[PDB]
Amino acid sequence: STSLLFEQLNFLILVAAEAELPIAHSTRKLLMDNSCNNCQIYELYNENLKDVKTDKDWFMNKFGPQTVHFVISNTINFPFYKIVYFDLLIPVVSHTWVQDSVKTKRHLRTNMYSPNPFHLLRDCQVYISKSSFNKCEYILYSDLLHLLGGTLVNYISNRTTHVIVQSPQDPIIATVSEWKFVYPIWILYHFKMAKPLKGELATLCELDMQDTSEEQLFAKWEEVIGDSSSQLTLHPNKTLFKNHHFAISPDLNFFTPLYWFLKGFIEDLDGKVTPLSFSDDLKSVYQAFPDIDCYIGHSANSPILEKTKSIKPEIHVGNVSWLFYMFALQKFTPVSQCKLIHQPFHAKLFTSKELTVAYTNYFGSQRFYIQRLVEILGGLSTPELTRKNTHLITKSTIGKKFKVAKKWSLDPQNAIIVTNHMWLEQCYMNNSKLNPKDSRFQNFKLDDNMGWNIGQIGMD
Repeated sequence: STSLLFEQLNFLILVAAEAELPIAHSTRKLLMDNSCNNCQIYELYNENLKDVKTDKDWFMNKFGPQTVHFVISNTINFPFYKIVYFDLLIPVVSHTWVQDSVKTKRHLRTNMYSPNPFHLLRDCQVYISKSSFNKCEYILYSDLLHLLGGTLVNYISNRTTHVIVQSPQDPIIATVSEWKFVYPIWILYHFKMAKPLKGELATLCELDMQDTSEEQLFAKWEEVIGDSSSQLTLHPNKTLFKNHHFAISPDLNFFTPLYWFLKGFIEDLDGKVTPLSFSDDLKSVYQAFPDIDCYIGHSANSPILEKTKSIKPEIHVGNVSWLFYMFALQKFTPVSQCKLIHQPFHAKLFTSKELTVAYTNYFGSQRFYIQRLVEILGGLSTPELTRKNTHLITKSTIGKKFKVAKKWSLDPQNAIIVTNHMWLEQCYMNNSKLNPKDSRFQNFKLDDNMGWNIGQIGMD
């Protein structure tokens, strides 16, 4: 049979071994018959990538200049996986995605189909209660859920598998009463041990209404993650942070066991950690510990960071997100070569009313990235396009969402604005409410170049 399911979408099929040529041909036939635009096949085994720099430029020239929308692979073992998955934010999905995508006749979510073995939560739709955690915790838990392959949502549905609460005291458990209430160690455990959560430890992570105090909470955290991981092989640079010493801002006020976790994460990768206090004298802290070369803070406008930048003018200025990005890439990387979301957060630019936005054709890590951007711009995002929405953000002109929202924008009353993701990124980069109707933000043909992939604006 035929269809237009894949129209204007480019695919890259990776063939790990000659024994895969049948399923590669089979998947490419499925892709062509359902109207893929460009549908390339590339044989990993037939070219000694040993000793050739398979970096971003290499990938861009070899497989470009148009963007690759999906990389089809049953393994992540190829030398440009990190380039594709963590930098350019292109989904990497098993052949099984193409078959199911055809039978279901829709763009299936990619998470479930990632071949990364670290993506232990690929199948979870997790809702993190904002009534339970402060900003810096919410961010950190969101980052690690994303690094573990799960999906974040912003309301509870029948598709929600897990709800993160800090304690029974939180007003989300009251106002609700088939999903599960869990403590954040359910996330942290999978991250730290790189294996599923089973046994008593599985039950230690579920909400217990008899946890009325704080000492019990501490106790359950210490047993689950206090004290030998599986899949040792997965993140093998155990010296990632060697000779680096991080100063931790007080403006992340973590739950103390969560600070322990973050401290042990750094230390297990051979780095050092000094926590800062509001009542520290900072000239003395950086003279006592002269090896301190990094600052970890929540907010760009903190006074602690201001004095620190004057004392230590070449210090690396990052947020907690930047730590885990370095871990994903397995290389220490100055913030200036990472992404906009890895710097200490700007003051909130927009309000909900000015910025309540829907999006379309953003898949996998791109979806997480557009939501993080809206968040730190100070607005809201939604999975479905309604009239509440103030903007629709689009990358192309394909699909029923752009069609409907493009119509509503012709009406003088509604006044909804269709524009591309580079408006988000440029607003944040410049820290200014730019006009989404400028011509550079009305380019709906970004798929013609891989450099216009969301998340590229701001790297060096």
